[PDB]
Amino acid sequence: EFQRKLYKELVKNYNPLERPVANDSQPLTVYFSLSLLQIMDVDEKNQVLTTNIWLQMSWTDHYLQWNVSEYPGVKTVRFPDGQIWKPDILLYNSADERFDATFHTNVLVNSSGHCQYLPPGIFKSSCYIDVRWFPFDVQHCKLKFGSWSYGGWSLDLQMQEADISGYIPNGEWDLVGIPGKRSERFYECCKEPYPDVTFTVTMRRRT
Amino acid sequence: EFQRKLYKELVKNYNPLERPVANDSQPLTVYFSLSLLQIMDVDEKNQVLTTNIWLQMSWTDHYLQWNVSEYPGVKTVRFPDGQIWKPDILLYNSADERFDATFHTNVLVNSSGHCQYLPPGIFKSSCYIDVRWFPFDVQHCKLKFGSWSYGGWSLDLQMQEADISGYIPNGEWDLVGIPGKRSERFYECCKEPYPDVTFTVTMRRRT
Amino acid sequence: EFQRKLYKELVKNYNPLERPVANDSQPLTVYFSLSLLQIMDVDEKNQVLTTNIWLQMSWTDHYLQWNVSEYPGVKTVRFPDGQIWKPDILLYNSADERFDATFHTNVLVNSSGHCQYLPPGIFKSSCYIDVRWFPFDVQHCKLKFGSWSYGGWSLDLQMQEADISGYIPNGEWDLVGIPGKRSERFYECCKEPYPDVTFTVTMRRRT
Amino acid sequence: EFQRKLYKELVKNYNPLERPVANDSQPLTVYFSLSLLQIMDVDEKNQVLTTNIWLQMSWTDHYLQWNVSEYPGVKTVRFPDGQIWKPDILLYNSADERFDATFHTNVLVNSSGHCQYLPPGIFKSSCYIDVRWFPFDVQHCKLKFGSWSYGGWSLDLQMQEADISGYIPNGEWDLVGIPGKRSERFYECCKEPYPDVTFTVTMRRRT
Amino acid sequence: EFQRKLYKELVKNYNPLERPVANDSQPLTVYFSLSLLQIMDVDEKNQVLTTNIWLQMSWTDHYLQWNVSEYPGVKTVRFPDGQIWKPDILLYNSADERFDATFHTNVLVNSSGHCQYLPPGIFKSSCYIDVRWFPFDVQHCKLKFGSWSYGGWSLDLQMQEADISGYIPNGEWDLVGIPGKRSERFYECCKEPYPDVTFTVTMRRRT
Amino acid sequence: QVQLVESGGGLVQAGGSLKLSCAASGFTFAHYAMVWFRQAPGKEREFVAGISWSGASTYYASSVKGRFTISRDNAKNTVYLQMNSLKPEDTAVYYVAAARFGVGVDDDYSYWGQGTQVTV
Amino acid sequence: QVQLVESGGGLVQAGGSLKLSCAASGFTFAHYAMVWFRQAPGKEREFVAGISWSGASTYYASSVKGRFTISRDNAKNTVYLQMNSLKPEDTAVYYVAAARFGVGVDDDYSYWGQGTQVTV
Amino acid sequence: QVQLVESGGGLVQAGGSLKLSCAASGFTFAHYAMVWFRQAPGKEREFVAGISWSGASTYYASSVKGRFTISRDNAKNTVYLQMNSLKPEDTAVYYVAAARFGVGVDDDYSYWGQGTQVTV
Amino acid sequence: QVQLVESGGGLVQAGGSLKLSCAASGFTFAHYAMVWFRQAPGKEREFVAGISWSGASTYYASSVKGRFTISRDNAKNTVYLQMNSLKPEDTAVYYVAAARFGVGVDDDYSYWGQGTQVTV
Amino acid sequence: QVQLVESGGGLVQAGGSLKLSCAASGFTFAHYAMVWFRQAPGKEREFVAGISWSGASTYYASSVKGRFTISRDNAKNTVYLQMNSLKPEDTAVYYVAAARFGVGVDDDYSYWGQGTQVTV
Ligand SMILES: *[C@@H]1O[C@H](CO)[C@@H](O[C@@H]2O[C@H](CO)[C@@H](O)[C@H](O)[C@H]2NC(C)=O)[C@H](O)[C@H]1NC(C)=O
Ligand SMILES: *[C@@H]1O[C@H](CO)[C@@H](O[C@@H]2O[C@H](CO)[C@@H](O)[C@H](O)[C@H]2NC(C)=O)[C@H](O)[C@H]1NC(C)=O
Ligand SMILES: *[C@@H]1O[C@H](CO)[C@@H](O[C@@H]2O[C@H](CO)[C@@H](O)[C@H](O)[C@H]2NC(C)=O)[C@H](O)[C@H]1NC(C)=O
Ligand SMILES: *[C@@H]1O[C@H](CO)[C@@H](O[C@@H]2O[C@H](CO)[C@@H](O)[C@H](O)[C@H]2NC(C)=O)[C@H](O)[C@H]1NC(C)=O
Ligand SMILES: *[C@@H]1O[C@H](CO)[C@@H](O[C@@H]2O[C@H](CO)[C@@H](O)[C@H](O)[C@H]2NC(C)=O)[C@H](O)[C@H]1NC(C)=O
Ligand SMILES: *[C@@H]1O[C@H](CO)[C@@H](O)[C@H](O)[C@H]1NC(C)=O
Ligand SMILES: *[C@@H]1O[C@H](CO)[C@@H](O)[C@H](O)[C@H]1NC(C)=O
Ligand SMILES: *[C@@H]1O[C@H](CO)[C@@H](O)[C@H](O)[C@H]1NC(C)=O
Ligand SMILES: *[C@@H]1O[C@H](CO)[C@@H](O)[C@H](O)[C@H]1NC(C)=O
Ligand SMILES: *[C@@H]1O[C@H](CO)[C@@H](O)[C@H](O)[C@H]1NC(C)=O
Ligand SMILES: *[C@@H]1O[C@H](CO)[C@@H](O)[C@H](O)[C@H]1NC(C)=O
Ligand SMILES: *[C@@H]1O[C@H](CO)[C@@H](O)[C@H](O)[C@H]1NC(C)=O
Ligand SMILES: *[C@@H]1O[C@H](CO)[C@@H](O)[C@H](O)[C@H]1NC(C)=O
Ligand SMILES: *[C@@H]1O[C@H](CO)[C@@H](O)[C@H](O)[C@H]1NC(C)=O
Ligand SMILES: *[C@@H]1O[C@H](CO)[C@@H](O)[C@H](O)[C@H]1NC(C)=O
Repeated sequence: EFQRKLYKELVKNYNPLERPVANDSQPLTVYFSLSLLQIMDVDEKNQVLTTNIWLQMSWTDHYLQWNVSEYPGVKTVRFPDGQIWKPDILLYNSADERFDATFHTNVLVNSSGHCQYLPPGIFKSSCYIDVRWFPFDVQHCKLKFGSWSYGGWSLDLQMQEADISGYIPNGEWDLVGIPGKRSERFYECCKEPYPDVTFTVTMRRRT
Repeated sequence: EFQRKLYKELVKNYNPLERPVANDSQPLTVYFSLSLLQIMDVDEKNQVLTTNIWLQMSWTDHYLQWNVSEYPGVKTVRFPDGQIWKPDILLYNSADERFDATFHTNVLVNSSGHCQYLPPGIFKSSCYIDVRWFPFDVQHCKLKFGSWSYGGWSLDLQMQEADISGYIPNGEWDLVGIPGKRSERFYECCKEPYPDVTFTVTMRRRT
Repeated sequence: EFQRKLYKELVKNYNPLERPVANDSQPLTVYFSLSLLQIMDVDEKNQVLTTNIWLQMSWTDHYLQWNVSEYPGVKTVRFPDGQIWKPDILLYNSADERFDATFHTNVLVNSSGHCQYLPPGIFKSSCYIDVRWFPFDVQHCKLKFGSWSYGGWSLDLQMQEADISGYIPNGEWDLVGIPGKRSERFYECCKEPYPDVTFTVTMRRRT
Repeated sequence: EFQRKLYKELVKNYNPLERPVANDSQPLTVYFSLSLLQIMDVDEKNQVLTTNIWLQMSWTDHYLQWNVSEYPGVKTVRFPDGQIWKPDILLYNSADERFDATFHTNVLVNSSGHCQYLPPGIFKSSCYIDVRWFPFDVQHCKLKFGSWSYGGWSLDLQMQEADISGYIPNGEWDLVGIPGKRSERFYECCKEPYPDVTFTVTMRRRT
Repeated sequence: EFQRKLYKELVKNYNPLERPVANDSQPLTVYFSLSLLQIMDVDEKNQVLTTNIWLQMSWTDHYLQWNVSEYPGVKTVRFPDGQIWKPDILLYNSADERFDATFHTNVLVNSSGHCQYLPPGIFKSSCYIDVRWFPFDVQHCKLKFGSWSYGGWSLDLQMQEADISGYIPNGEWDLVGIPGKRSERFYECCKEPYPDVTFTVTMRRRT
Repeated sequence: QVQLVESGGGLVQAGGSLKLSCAASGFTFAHYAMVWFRQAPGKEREFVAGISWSGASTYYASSVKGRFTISRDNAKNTVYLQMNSLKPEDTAVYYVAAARFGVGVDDDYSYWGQGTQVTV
Repeated sequence: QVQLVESGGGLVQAGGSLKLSCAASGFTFAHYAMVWFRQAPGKEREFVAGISWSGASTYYASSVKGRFTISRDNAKNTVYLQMNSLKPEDTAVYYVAAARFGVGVDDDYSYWGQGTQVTV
Repeated sequence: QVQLVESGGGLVQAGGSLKLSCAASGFTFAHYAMVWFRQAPGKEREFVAGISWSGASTYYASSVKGRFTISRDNAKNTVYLQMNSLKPEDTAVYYVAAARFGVGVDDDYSYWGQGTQVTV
Repeated sequence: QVQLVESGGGLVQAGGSLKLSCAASGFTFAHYAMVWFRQAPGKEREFVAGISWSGASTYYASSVKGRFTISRDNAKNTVYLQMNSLKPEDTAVYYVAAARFGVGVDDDYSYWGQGTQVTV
Repeated sequence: QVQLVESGGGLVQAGGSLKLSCAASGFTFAHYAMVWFRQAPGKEREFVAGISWSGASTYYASSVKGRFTISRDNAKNTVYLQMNSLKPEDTAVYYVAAARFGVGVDDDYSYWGQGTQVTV
């Protein structure tokens, strides 16, 4: 059938190791945004923050385009981990023993090649805990995400506002907010930018 | 022998990535129902519910049909994980560090192509704990299951009543019940339904 | 050499997914027996029993027969997990987060095709704990084993008496015994038996 | 180059499942010795001993020989787990949930085919704890190692004295010693020996 | 495209098991340096140090060179674990149950074949804890890194100063420093050096 | 008793018409995509026509599209190749292959027929 | 000393009968599915007949079904091909292949015979 | 209805010029690298020319570089092979292969054309 | 400098005897199973004889067993094929293949010889 | 623009000498092992000579060792085959293959040349 034909054809000449760009001299734009579900633990002895987060990475695979007319009924396609290229966006300041709490789900691609990736995870992040206004302390825990091996001009990481629509309130900490900021950091050797997205969760101790 | 012939033939042209539907423009009906075995833990600080659950997903693989007369003695077949298509039904509000507590068992297919999947698991789910009627509190913990990447018109998720015939009573919580409800949620971009099944376990604190 | 020839030949036409029976209309007899090594933990809040158990499953692979004269010096052969068919015997009432505490060792096959499988494991099983004769209570913890997807007429599960020759006494519980019983359970749709083996460990609280 | 040629040639006709012996009717000699690094935990409620141990298994692969003159500069070769045959030496009385705490490192083979295997591990072993001379008790914890599926006449397990040169003293237990003993155990059916090596760590409680 | 061509060509004749040296009789120089992020735990009963460390290993793959002019826009390439040769640099005195806390990230190679490897990890290392100046004790915890199977003349391990620019201060221990030292150890059988790099973290108890 | 029997071959002049018919037995005809291959005497086999298992997709070789028409009848377990305006290079043994639930172009075939010789 | 010796070939006229017999030695005959392949002089090998290791399944090529009959005798370690009404295209060297516990159609063969020439 | 129709073949003398043109249909032409293969009568197929899917990379066989020029026109879905100074060994059926987003030299082709005979 | 030099070929009458000898160099002869293949002029290569690396297992083709005898001498690094009662179909170029620690029948060969022509 | 141009072929008498030379372009010559293959008219390709990418390992076929000498010059990107005492079976088209960092005997080749005909 048409889905079988499309699945056979889409992997004809496909290397998961290669960035899915038409031109190799321009970056692939990857839109990143997290969804906070609940703050599970705020460890104060070991400066670690444990949260439930659904990542959302959207990019464009130039190699996963097809004609809906030529493939009637098949307007979307799913690819497991390791069969297509995915951004190596990781939490830099992660204190998890495996360092990658994401559950690798399938990547969803539609007819234009737009790939959506929604990894859920229980993220343990390094957060300096300041306890000197103990009964009324406000803490800014930074969740710093970026490509491990790609820099600018190859993987252009763009930011989208995090949504707290599915947030579950905590019995000890009140979520003042979670604003995100995109920053660019530079080596001395090259003028190559290195983008990153930091979501700074602001919490207040509940009294 | 006939079982060897059938196993060789069933995977002649088979892509596990493809939805096993005869027509790609109509959904595959997947019947979902859980079996509660015991409520192991109700964590109140971290709003997490730990339960023993046997999932049951039944669908129809159009590609796994055969003639019992042509294959005498072989009226059933088993396929491990990763060799045939399986629904991506996951617990959305799961607080497990791996996010998928299911143990991937073999899928059982009979002569008409009907596939049965029974994953056991120790599910850690996010449940808001209300403690204000503490000595006589009744809590409604929701177990929300759905396809991670398939929506309506592709994977029609239908509900079957959960059975508590194998339930093991808990020493702290009394199982008032576990009714299930099928809901449909809609995006703004499309009229595409997204089904889900929520089993709301109702528990009473034992005094 | 002869071992190399035998290993190359034994996997000529072999499907691990297929039941190793000469005739597909009669069951394969699998002999099951456990060996208790020590009772590690008896959890009373979470009704879970933790024990060290060496399973022993013996069956006959019709496809792994060879001539000792034609293969001098090679009277036995080892196959890792996933290369030959193994019974899907699991602990039904297991409370382990992975649900399968067995360590998949190699299967040993001799010249007649007799396969021996000895998985060690630290089994966490669901056991209702009755505490009303607390200082002198005797508890019957059931370890229920069976094929996950095979029933009768396909996988005839037979029982052998468990041995406690390697048992290590516990400092809190005295092993009164561990008798096994083979039971058959029936669906309403078919007259197909479903065998299972329940080993009921009987323990007394040590005073 | 010569290393590339040697790596390509060494796996020409190689089955990891086959014992690397020139003659199949005589055993392969495997020399076993452990290195104690530190005693991490002595659990008294659950009769379990936790230690840091580096195993050392040395054997001879008849199939991994080459000419140093024909391969200049290449006098050694490394093979990962699963690509060449390794002895199935396991700790019989292990109380670890995975039952195999060894980290599978690469096997080192030199020009004569001599294979060295050094798996590090944090071994949890079953040890009966006798507490009746509590302030001055000396305990003999046995670490019993043997081939899981090979017996005598196939895998001749020989013992080498354990070294405590890298031992880290414990703050609660004093290492009186760790002598090893090679024992042979016999079935009733056959006269086939089954060798094993037991290292009996002798510890004294520190007062 | 050019990236696709380069990825196809780079693995034409490539064995990950082979040391990427032009001449097999001279060593490959591997530069090693760690980055301390935070000291998470100093266990005193079990003499174990838990730290967050980003390793950095740099070497030269002679087989991963290409012409930037012949491959416009492709000046860098990423290879996952298991597809190209990587140094087997491990923490010798590691007390982790898996013995390897590194998260295997992609290796980055540029046009000259220079390979960079940055494994993050939560390292549990064996450190003798001296408690006799308890309120004012300074402790020297050694992190000993080396090639598990390669020695000198094959893998020349060189040291680079560790950086503490990303260090997160601990609430109980003050990082006096972390100097590194490269040592060479010799067997009696051969004059073959065995290099290792020991980073001795110096910490003071905070009062 | 899986069998694919082809019939309708023979001698034709150029610009003629021939209706090749292949009958299938021993297997579920509706579950298999049915394709036509040809073998010219001293050359290799090549795809001519193919119909999907559902019959909703027909694929023809570029050398033959417009002239040949593949069809299937599941009631009679038959595959038809209606050839119009044959040409001298349309001279070969035509035989039918069956692929389990195949798309109709690139598939792993399970059953092969004997074949009928047609000459132009 | 695995050996498959074929016999019974020779010259026959059209519409004749020939009983080809292959004797096996050096291996367990009852554990192997035994099939007949043919090699025409300037063509490729092709399947003619096949019997399962248990002898309960016989598979014939569409070009030969009804005319050829494969059988096996485990007591004498023999495979028989009884051919009736031979035809000019039934002219080839016929040789026997053995597959370990094979089904009889699609199998990985381990032992091959020499072959006997039959001409029609 | 994937189709690759070649045209422009025929008889030429040595040191001549021929413009072969292949029209594509049924698939996204701009998404496929388009290459030219040749089949001499009693030899095997061999690569002659190839253009990448983006059209920014052209690869020619060593036997033909400088004389043949591959080009593509995505507006008309056409692949052109401009041959100058043909030579007696440039006598074969030339046919076009398409590879999904191929580089242009080593690719897994999906669609094949019929071919045009050129003789020198 | 791996080399396998065959010698002893030539012209023989039917029912004769020939001792083919192959000398090996450049590799450990005792570590390799040494087999004899033949190439008839217009057919494919086929196995004739084979000896294991240890020399304790000899495997002959069914067409040649009883007449041909393979042997090896590790001291001289030589493989011998003693052929008795040759027959017209024993006319081919005989060449020797070496497989690392091979069993002697089904192995992945590493080194190939040139070959000597024998005619009956 | 990867190109391997062979030259130096032609007609020679038996017991002669010929220096075949292949020039490489479009790729790093020092990174590739360069080998010589031959194609006799009605036979298959076979290895003749090979030099490693570093030039420190030369491998010759048993039929040609002692007579042929492979060499490489990285400054001129050239591979030389010096043939002495040619023989009638040394009549074929000789063409050069390149393998990325290949050993020189068993490698996956990336680039192939056109070839020069030599006749003895
Ligand atoms: C496939 O998905 C893409 C992305 O969702 C749709 O294209 C537009 O993409 C931009 C961002 O890349 C969005 O802001 C637009 O809202 C998208 N347009 C929509 C949703 O109409 C595209 O439409 C989707 N469908 C097809 C057939 O390509
Ligand atoms: C194979 O399994 C199916 C499903 O269990 C059986 O078909 C019916 O399926 C519906 C739901 O899809 C059930 O409600 C019916 O009870 C099933 N009929 C039965 C159980 O008789 C089917 O009968 C089974 N057997 C075969 C040979 O197809
Ligand atoms: C191979 O193993 C089998 C099973 O252990 C042996 O056959 C008999 O099997 C039955 C149960 O299936 C046992 O009760 C008998 O004790 C076994 N006979 C023995 C151990 O002599 C068989 O003998 C073993 N050896 C061979 C060569 O087949
Ligand atoms: C390769 O390793 C082996 C084993 O280490 C060396 O051979 C001897 O092996 C015995 C035990 O099998 C040791 O007791 C000897 O000390 C070893 N001889 C030595 C170390 O000289 C062998 O020498 C090593 N080298 C080669 C080229 O084979
Ligand atoms: C590729 O990376 C290497 C290594 O970073 C660069 O080569 C030099 O390598 C040495 C150490 O091996 C460094 O100390 C130098 O700073 C590097 N030179 C630089 C960074 O200019 C090389 O330049 C990089 N780029 C290319 C095209 O090879
Ligand atoms: C790719 O981008 C470069 C620079 O932006 C440009 O010069 C080139 O024409 C583009 N297209 C290619 C290389 O096909
Ligand atoms: C393929 O897509 C193009 C435009 O996207 C459209 O014109 C064409 O009709 C489609 N193919 C078919 C077979 O309809
Ligand atoms: C599939 O479904 C569509 C819409 O329901 C229908 O038009 C079509 O005929 C069906 N069958 C096919 C595409 O073979
Ligand atoms: C296959 O099934 C059909 C109907 O399901 C039946 O009529 C036929 O007899 C079966 N095949 C055989 C060989 O019996
Ligand atoms: C298999 O068993 C069935 C029923 O017991 C019997 O009829 C048949 O003859 C047996 N043998 C076969 C199918 O080869
Ligand atoms: C194979 O086994 C049979 C009986 O089991 C025996 O008679 C025969 O001798 C054996 N084969 C050989 C070569 O000895
Ligand atoms: C192997 O050992 C057996 C018994 O020790 C002996 O009879 C035989 O000759 C040895 N060599 C072989 C089988 O090649
Ligand atoms: C191979 O080893 C043997 C002895 O081990 C030696 O005589 C010979 O010279 C070596 N090969 C080469 C090419 O040097
Ligand atoms: C490799 O190094 C050795 C020793 O330094 C030298 O003799 C040799 O020429 C070098 N090159 C090779 C082996 O190609
Ligand atoms: C390849 O690199 C060399 C030097 O590194 C350069 O001269 C040459 O121009 C490059 N190739 C191309 C096609 O530019």
